[PDB]
Amino acid sequence: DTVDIYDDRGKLLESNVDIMSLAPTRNAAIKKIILDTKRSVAVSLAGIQGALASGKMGGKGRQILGRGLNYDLVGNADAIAENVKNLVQVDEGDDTSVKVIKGGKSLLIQAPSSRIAAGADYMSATTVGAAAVTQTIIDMFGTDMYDAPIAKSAVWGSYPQTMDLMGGNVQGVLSIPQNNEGLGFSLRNIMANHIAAITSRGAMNAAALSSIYEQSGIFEMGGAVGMFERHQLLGLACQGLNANNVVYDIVKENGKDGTIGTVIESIVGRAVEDGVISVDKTAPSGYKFYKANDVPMWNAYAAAGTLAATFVNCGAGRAAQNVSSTLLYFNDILEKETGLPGCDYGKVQGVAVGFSFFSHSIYGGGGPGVFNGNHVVTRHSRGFAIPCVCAAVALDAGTQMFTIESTSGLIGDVFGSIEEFRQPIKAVA
Amino acid sequence: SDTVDIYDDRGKLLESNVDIMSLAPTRNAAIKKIILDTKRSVAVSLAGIQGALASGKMGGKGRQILGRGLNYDLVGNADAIAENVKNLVQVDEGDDTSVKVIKGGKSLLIQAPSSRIAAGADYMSATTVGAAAVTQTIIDMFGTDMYDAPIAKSAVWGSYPQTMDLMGGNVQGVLSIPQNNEGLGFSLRNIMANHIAAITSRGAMNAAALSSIYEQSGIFEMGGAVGMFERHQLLGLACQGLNANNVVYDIVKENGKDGTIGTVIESIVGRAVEDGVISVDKTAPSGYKFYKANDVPMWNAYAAAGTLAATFVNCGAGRAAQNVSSTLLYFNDILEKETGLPGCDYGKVQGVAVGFSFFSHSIYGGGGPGVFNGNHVVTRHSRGFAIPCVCAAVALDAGTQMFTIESTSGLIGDVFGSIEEFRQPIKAVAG
Amino acid sequence: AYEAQYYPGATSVGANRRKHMSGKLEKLREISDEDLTAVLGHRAPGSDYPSTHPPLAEMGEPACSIREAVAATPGAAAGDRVRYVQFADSMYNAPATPYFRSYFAAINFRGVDPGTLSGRQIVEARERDMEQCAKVQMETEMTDPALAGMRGATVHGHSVRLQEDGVMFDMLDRRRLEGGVIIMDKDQVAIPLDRKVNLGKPMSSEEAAKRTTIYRVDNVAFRDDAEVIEWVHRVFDQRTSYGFQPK
Amino acid sequence: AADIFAKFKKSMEVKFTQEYGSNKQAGGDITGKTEKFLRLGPEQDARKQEMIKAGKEIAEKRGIAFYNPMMHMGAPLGQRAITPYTISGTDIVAEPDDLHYVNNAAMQQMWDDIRRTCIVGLDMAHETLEKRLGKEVTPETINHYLETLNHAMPGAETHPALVDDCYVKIFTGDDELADEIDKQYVINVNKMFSEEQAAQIKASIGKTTWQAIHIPTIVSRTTDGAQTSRWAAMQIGMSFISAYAMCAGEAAVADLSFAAKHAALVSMGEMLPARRARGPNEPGGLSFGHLSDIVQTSRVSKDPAKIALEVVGAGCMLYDQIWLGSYMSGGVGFTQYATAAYTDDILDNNTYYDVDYINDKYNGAANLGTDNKVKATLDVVKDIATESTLYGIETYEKFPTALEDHFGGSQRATVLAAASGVACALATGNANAGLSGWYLSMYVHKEAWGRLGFFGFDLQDQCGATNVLSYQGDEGLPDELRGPNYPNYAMNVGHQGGYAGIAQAAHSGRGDAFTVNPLLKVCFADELMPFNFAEPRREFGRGAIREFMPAGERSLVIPA
Amino acid sequence: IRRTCIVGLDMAHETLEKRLGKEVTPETINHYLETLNHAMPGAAVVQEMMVETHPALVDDCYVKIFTGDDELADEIDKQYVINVNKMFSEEQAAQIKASIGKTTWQAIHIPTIVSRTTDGAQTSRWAAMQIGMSFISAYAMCAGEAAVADLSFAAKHAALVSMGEMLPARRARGPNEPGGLSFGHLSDIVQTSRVSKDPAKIALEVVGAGCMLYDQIWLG
Amino acid sequence: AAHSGRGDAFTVNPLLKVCFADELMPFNFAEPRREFGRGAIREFMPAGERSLVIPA
Ligand code: F43
Ligand SMILES: C[C@@H](OP(=O)(O)O)[C@H](NC(=O)CCCCCCS)C(=O)O
Ligand SMILES: O=S(=O)(O)CCS
Repeated sequence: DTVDIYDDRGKLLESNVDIMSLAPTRNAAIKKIILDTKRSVAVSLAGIQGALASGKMGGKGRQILGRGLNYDLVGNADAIAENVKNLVQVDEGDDTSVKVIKGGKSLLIQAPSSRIAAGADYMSATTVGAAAVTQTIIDMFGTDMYDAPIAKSAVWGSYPQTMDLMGGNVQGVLSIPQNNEGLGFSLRNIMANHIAAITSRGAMNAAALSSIYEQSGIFEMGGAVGMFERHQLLGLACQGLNANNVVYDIVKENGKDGTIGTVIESIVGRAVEDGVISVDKTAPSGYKFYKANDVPMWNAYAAAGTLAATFVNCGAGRAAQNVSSTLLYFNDILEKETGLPGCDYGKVQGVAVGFSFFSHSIYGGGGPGVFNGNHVVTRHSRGFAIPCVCAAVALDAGTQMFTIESTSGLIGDVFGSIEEFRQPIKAVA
Repeated sequence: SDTVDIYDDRGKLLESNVDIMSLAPTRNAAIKKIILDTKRSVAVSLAGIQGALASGKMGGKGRQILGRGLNYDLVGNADAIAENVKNLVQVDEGDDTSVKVIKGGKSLLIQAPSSRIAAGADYMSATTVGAAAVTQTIIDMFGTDMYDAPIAKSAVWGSYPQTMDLMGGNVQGVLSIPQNNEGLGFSLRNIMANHIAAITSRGAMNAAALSSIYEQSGIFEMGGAVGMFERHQLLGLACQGLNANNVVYDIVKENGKDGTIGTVIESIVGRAVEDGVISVDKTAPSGYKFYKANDVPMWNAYAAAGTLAATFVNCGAGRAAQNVSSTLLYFNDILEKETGLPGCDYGKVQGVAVGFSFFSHSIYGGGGPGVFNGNHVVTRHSRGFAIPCVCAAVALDAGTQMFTIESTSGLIGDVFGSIEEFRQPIKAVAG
Repeated sequence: AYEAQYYPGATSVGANRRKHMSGKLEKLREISDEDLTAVLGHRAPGSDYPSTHPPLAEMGEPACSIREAVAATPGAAAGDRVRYVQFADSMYNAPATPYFRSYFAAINFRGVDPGTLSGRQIVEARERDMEQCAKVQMETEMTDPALAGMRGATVHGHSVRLQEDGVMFDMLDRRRLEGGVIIMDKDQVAIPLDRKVNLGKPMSSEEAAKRTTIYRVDNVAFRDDAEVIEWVHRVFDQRTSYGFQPK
Repeated sequence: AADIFAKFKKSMEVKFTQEYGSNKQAGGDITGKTEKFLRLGPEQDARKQEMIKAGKEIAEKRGIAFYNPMMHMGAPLGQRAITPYTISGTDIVAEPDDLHYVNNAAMQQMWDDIRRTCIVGLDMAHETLEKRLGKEVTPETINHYLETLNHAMPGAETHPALVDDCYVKIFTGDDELADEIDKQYVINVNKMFSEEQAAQIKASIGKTTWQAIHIPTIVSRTTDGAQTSRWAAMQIGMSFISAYAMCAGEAAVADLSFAAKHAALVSMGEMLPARRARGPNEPGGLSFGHLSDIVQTSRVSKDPAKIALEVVGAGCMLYDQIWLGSYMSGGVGFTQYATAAYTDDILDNNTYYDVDYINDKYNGAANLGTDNKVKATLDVVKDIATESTLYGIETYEKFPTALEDHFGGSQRATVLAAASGVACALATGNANAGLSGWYLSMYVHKEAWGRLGFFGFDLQDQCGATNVLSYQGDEGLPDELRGPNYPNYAMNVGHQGGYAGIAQAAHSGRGDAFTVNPLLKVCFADELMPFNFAEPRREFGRGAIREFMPAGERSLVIPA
Repeated sequence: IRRTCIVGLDMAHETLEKRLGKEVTPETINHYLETLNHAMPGAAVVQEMMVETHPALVDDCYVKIFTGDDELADEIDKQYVINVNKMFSEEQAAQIKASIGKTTWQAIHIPTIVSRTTDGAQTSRWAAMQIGMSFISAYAMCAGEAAVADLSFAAKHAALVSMGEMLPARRARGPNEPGGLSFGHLSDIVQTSRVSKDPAKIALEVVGAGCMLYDQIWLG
Repeated sequence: AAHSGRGDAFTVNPLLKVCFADELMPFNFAEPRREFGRGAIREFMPAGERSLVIPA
C-alpha cells in the first residue's frame, strides 16, 4: 500500500510513501505535532489583567467585589514572558519557548518535553504554565501575602473547586483528561473551531490536522491492531492527506457546477476504473450490484469521496451548516447507487445522521464548530467524519453564530504561529 | 545549589554531593524510566480469560452470560498466545515491546513500546492495545464464529465501553483510567502501598524511597514544584525518601533497641540545632526556647526525615502497619510543641495523618494502610511527605493485616521486582 | 463518463424513485415567483433579498484552495440568509417521500442542506438557491398539492388517514380545495398571505398511485420486489461482515 | 398469532372506532383509509380540560403566566381526535396524559425502586469476623444481626412512619444456611424459582450469601442515586458494630468495616463520562442485562415472547421516558416514543407472528429449550428479520389506524425492529443475533417506506449493523452487557427499551433463570416491593388510573 | 437551589437577529416570555397530539427576566421581570447593574417533582429544551434549523449559569449537586445581604444555611 | 461576611443574587434559619407533592 501525498494546492509533496510509514506511532512529524499539542499552552494576559482589575474571575458571571488588583500585565508582558520562561524551563537552553503573541495581550508557553516524559499525560503543561504565571505575577507586582488567592484565581479560575480551570485564563488545545468519553479519547477532544482557527481557515489544512488528531486518538484507543492498522491508514492517507490528489482532483472537476450526485459519480467512476470494485451481479431491471475487491481500499475511497463532497457542497453554499447533510447523503446515495456500504460501513453515515440532528434541533450540540472527536454525537466514526466537519467550518463565510473567533480566539491567535500546524500536510510529508 | 549525598538502604554511601536539582522527576533518568515502565506495563490474566470464556463469568461483579460458553485452552497455548500478542502490539520488529508468560501461563505480561506512549496523550494506549491484541489473538487462533466474537471480546474488555473502564476485564495496569484521577497531575500517583511493598520485597527503606519517587513525580506533574517550591520538594524528597546524608538511617540506628517517638524528636531536633537549620529566636521566662528556622525548606526536609524515622521506629517496634496514622500525627505535633516551629509540610502531613487515622481506625475503615495512595480524597493533601511512611509501615508489618501483601500484589511484585529500578529505587535514583 | 443508475427495482415505484433521484420530472403546474416568495414567507414578495453578512466580493475571502476551486453559489456571493423550504408528504400514495426528496435536492442542487425526517423534509440554503429548489419541487409532479405541501411547523399529517376530499391533513390549514384547485393562503409557517395562491388541480388517486415512490401492498407490494430486498440484504451482509472484519 | 392479532384488532376498535371523552370518534372502519378531522381543540379530552382549568387557576393564584393552550402556535392541541391508549396484554384503557412519567406514580416508583436498591456481599465480612476477630458467626448471630440491620437501616433518627419502605433481606446459594435463618429476612431461591432455574442460580452464585438493601425512598428522592451505597454502607457498619458486640475505635475492626461496607458491593449502574456525568445507580449505567434481571417476568412465566415483550415495555419506559426523556432532555417528555412498545399490541402481534413463523420453519426453534435453537448465521437473521419487517409493514399498510396510531415514524420503526430482533434472538438464542435482526428490520423499513424516523433515530441504526459483531474496543459487547452508556446508544430514543427485550429474549427462549446477573434476579425476586416487577406493563396502567400508591411521600411531615 | 438555573437572552437574541434577520422588540419579548412560561412547566407549543405535564404537579415552575438595561426592564411586562432597583437598595442595585451590564437574563425554575425524580443535572437540559421550543413558537421560525441548534447550544452552555459545577470522577455524583455549589454561590443564594444591613447577621444566616445544606445533605 | 461588612450587593455572583430575589419561592431565602424552624414545626408546605395522582 503506497500512496502519494498532495498539498492543498494540488502539488506533489512526496512520491511512493508507504502507508505504514505514515502511522501515528511511526511518523516523526505526527509525533511532533502530538508532542506540541501536549506541551504548548496559551495564556490570556489581557484576560488576567481584566480579572485582576475588575475581580471578574472564577467562571461565568463570577466577580469578587472589593479585591481588585491593578497590575499592568499587558504593558510589562515581555518581562512576564522572561520570568515565566525562567520558572517553567527545567534546564537552561532546553525546548522551553515562551513567545508574546499579538502585542502583549497573550502568551505562548511551550513547556519542555522533559515535563511530558516525566509525567503521565499532558496536564503538566497547563498546571506548570498557570503556576509560572501566578508566581511571576506575585513576584514582579509585589502582591501582599493576603492577596495571593486573588492573583492565583485570576489564572486558575475555580480549580480545584472545579475539575477544570473554569473561569481561568490559561488553556490548551486539549481539554482535561477527565472529560474523555473513553480510553484514549483525549487526542480526539479538540473542537472544530480550534482546528479551523489553527490553520487560519484552510480547508484541506483543517481537514488534514483534524484527521491527524483523530487517527492519533484512535491508534491510542486500540483501534489499529492487525488489519485495522492498514484499514485506518488507508482512510487517513486517502481522505486527510490527499492521497494521489484524488480529493483535489474531484474538487476541481466538480467545483464550478458540481453537486453531491456528481461527486458520487466521480468516486464510483474512479473506483471502477482503478478496480477497487467490480460488477458482481446484474439484476433483471439492469441494476448492477457491485462487490468490493479491496474492502479497506473501498472504505478509503468512500472517505475521500465524503471529504470531497463536503468541500463541494459547503463551498458552493459557503455555509458550514451543510457538512452534516453532505456526510449523510454522500454515503447514503453511494450505497443506493453502487450496492456497497458507505464510508466506515454506515458509521460515518450514522455519525452524519446524529450530527445533522443535533445541529438542527432543540436537543443540544450546536453549530458544526462545537463538535469534536470526543463529542458523544460524533465519537463513532473511526476518524473519517470529524475531518469533514473541521474542513466545513474552515470553509464557512460568516454564516455561523458561534464563529471561530467567539469560541477559539485565543487558540487561533496563539497556535496559528506554529508552522507544523498551519501546514499539517507538508509536516506529515 | 543545595547538594546532599545519598546513603543506600544498608547505610553505605551511594554518591557524593548529588545536586538536588539533578534529583527531580523531570531530570533523573532512573525516575523517568520508572515512570515509563509504569505507563507501558500491563498484565493479562490468561487463566481468568479462559475461565470467563468457559463459564460466562465476565463483565463485572456477579455477571454471568448463560448458554454462550466457549472452551479454549488459553493456558495450554500460552506461549503461542504471547508470541502472537507480541506480534500484534509491536510497531516495529525489534522495538522495546516484550511479552513474557508469567507463572506457568496463568497470566501474561505485555509492555507496549515507547512509541505507543509518545504518540498518545496518556498511558491508556498500553492497556487498550494489549487488550485488543489479546482479543484479536483469541479470535484468530481459536476459530470464533463472528456471532461469538462479542463473547471473546468481553472476556477481555469486561463490560467496556458500557462502563468507563474494563470492569471485569482481565487486562489491568497499575494506574487507573484518566477519568478516575483526583485532579490535574494526580494520575502518576495511585499505586497503593501494598504494590510498593511487594515490589521492594518489603524492604521498608526501599519501599519508602519508591513511594516517595511516585509521590514527588505526581507533585511535579501537578505544578506544585516551580522554582522555590521545586527546591522545597527536592529537599524534602532527598532528605526523607532517599535517605540523604544517612540522616534517617542514623536516627533509626540511634533509637534501635529502646526508642519511642519522643526520642526520635529529640534526636532530630538535636541534629537540626547542630546543623544550624534552626536557632533560638527567643527565650520565654520559663526557660522555653522558641526556635526560628534559618532555612524553612531545609527545616521541612528535616521534619519529613524525622517523620519517616519515627514511622520506622514505631512500626518496627510493634511490627504493625497501623502505627503510621498515629506516628505521622503525633510525631509532628510533639515536634511543634517541642521546638515552637511547624511540623512537616507545615501541618499538611499531620492533617493527612489524621486522615489515615480516621479512615483506617474507625467504623469507616476503608481498609488498612495497604490501600493508601496519593490519588485518594483522604490522602491527596500532603505534598508527597506522608505516603512514603505508609509504604514503609506496610513493608514493616509482621502479618497482622487481613490482606497479605502477596495475596493482593503477587503479580505486580513479579512484574516489577524483576526490574532493577523497582527493587532498588535508591541506587538507580543515585545513578 | 460513469452513467448513474440511481436505484434497484423494476416496479413503477422504482421507476418513480429513479425519476425523483435523477430529477427527470414532468411539469404539472405554474407558480408565480411572487406567489412562491409569498408562500415561503422569508421576505416581502418582490423585495430585495436580505443579507446575513456582506457579499463575498465586498469583504474578501481567506486563502483557501477549496474556496478558489469551488464556485460560490449565486445566493452566497450576495450573502443571503440561509432560509428553508419544508414539505410534508402523505404515506397514502403521495408522489414523493422524504429520502427521495432529499436525493432530488442533493443530486440536483448545489450548496443545499437537505434534512430528512419521517413526517417532514426540510431543505436549507441561501435564499435564491432555496427559491430555485422550491420552484422545481412545486412546479413538478414531485409535489401533489393534495398529498404534499410547504409546512415550516406542525408537520403532523404525513401518516394520518387522508380526508374524503383527497388532501392530506393540515393542523394549521395552510391550503385546501377551492373550486377544484388547491388554493394556498398562508406562508409555510401559518402566517397568512394577503393573496390566494392557486396551485392547480390535484391529481386523481389512480394517478398518484401510478406515480408514487412509496411501496404499499395496495399499489406495489414491497414484499414482491425481490431486487430491492436483495439490495437491502447485500448491503446489510457486507455491513455486518466488515464490521466483524474488513476483508 | 391469531389470538394476539385479534386483541390488536380489538385495541384498534376501542381506540379509533369507539369514542373517548368527547372526541366523537364513534363509528368507523379500522381498515379504512379516510377520516374527517373535527378540530374540537384540547377541550375534547376532558382530562385536558382538567389541566387547562388547573393551569388557569394557578395563573391567577401565583401571578405569572403558567399554562395557556392558546400559546400553542396556530391552533390549540387536538385538531384531530384524542384517542386513548391500551396497555399491551391488558385491558386498562389509559389516556395519553396519564402515561407521562410525571403524571404516573407507578412509573416514578419503578425508577425509585431500582435507584434505592443495593446488594452487598456478605461472605467476606463473616470470614473476617471468624478469622481475625474470633467472634464466630452462627445462624442465630446472623438472625440477630439482620434484625439489627433491618430497622437501623431505616435510620435509628429517620421518622418511624416516613421510612416504612426501608428494609433489608438476604439470599444465599448455601441451601443449608438459608434453612435456619428467620424467613422474614430471607429470599429463598428454592421456592421463588423452579427447580432448574434455582439450580442455575445456585450454580452461578455458588455458596455465597448476599444482602438486598433498600434505603428509604424519600432519601433517594432528596439526594441522588449515589447516596444509596453510602447509606447502605453506614447502616451495615452500624449493624455489624451493634450486633456482634464489637468496640468502635480499635484498628482491627476497621478491616471488618471495610469488608462489610464496600468490598463486595454490587451497584445497579456505574459512572458515566463527562457530558452525561452521573454516578452509580442512574439509568445511564444500568446495563441491558441488569434491566432484564430486575424484571421478574422470567421467574414467573414460561412464555419466552411474553417475557421479552414485558422487558421491552419496562425498558422503553425507563430508558426513554425517564432517562432520555427527563435526565438528558427534559421538556414535555418522550412518553409517546415509549408507549409504542407497550401499548396497543402492535409489537405483541408482530412478535407472536414471528414466533409462529420461526416454529413453523425451524421446527419450533422459538419454543423453550436450549438444543432446538438454530445456530446464529446471516441467513437465519436475514430470513427472520425480513419476514418480520415485511409483515409489520403489511400490517401498517393494511390497517390505516395502526399507522395513524404510531403517527411518527420513530414509533413504527421501533416496533418493527423490536419485533424482528426479539424474534431473531428467540430463534437463535443469541442476543447479538437479535441486534442484527433489529438493524436489518430498520433497513427494510427505510427502503420500503422512504422514511425511517426522526432526524437522528438512524444514528445507532446506521452504526447498528456493523458494530453488532465487532470485537474492537469501543465497539462490541454482548448485548446483555450493553446499556445507555454504550457509545452508540447514549443519546437516542426508541431503541434502548427494545434492546433490553432483545437480550432477555436470547435467554428467555432458553428457559434461563437470569440474563446477566443472578444477584439481581434474586434481589428483586421479592413480592414485598411497592412495585411489581413480575409484570411492569400492568404497573404503568395501574399508575395511569390513579390506583398506585408509591413510597417517599412526605404527607406526614407536611401541613394538611 | 437544585431546580434553579440562569440562561442569558442576549446571545440567543444575537442569533435570531443575525441568522433569521428578526427584530427583537419588547412586545416580541412579552409574547416570548408568555410562551416560555407556558412551555417551561412541560407543555407543547409547536406540534400536536402529545401529553403535557399536569399543571397541578408542576405549578412551582416559572421563568423571569432580570436585566441591567433599565429601559428594557421598563417596557417589559412587569410580571416576568425581577426589578433590580425595586428589590435592591440603590447602592447594591448600582453595583449589580455595573457588574452585569446592559444584558438580560432568565431565571428558570423547573418543577420540583422533575428535580426530585431526577438529579441536579436535570435543570439545564429541561430549561434549554423549553427555551428552544419557546423561541420556535414565539418567533415564527422553523421547527428544525441551524438557528434552533445555536439557541440550544447557547442555553445549554454558552450562556448558562449553573448553581454548581460537575464533580470529579472519584466523587460519584454530578452537576448542580451540593458538592459543586461553591461558597460564593451559597452566599449569593441566601438573600439576607439584600434584606438587612447587619454585617454579622448576614454571615450568621449564611453559616446557618450552609451548615444544613452541606453537612446534613451533601455529607449525610 | 467578607463582603457583608462591606455592604456589597453580592459575594461572587450577581446573577445568583438577583435570580433568588423572587418571592414566589416556597422557601424564604431571606431568613433561611427561620425557614428551618418553620419546617421543624410542621408548618412548611413544600412543592412536588403527588397527591393528585396518588390514591386517597
Ligand atoms: C421542534 C421539533 C424539532 C425538535 O428538536 N423537537 C421537535 C419538538 C419537540 C417537543 C415538542 C413539544 C412542544 O411543542 O414544545 C418535544 C416534546 C420535546 C420536549 N421539549 O419535551 C418533542 N419534540 Ni418532536 N416529538 C415527537 C415526534 C416527532 C415527529 C413527529 C412526526 C409527525 O408526523 O408528527 C417529528 C420528527 C419526525 O418526522 O419523526 C418531530 C419533530 C419535532 N420535534 C419538531 C416539531 C415538528 C413540527 O413542527 O410539527 N417530533 C414523534 O415522532 C412522535 C412523538 C413526539 C414526541 C412527544 C412524545 O412522544 O412524548 C415529541 C418530542
Ligand atoms: C448531545 C449532548 O448535548 P450537549 O452536547 O450537552 O449540547 C447531550 N444530549 C443528550 O445526549 C441527548 C438528549 C436528547 C435526546 C433526544 C432524542 S435523540 C447532553 O445533554 O449533554
Ligand atoms: O425533529 S427532530 O427529528 O430533529 C426531533 C424529534 S423528537
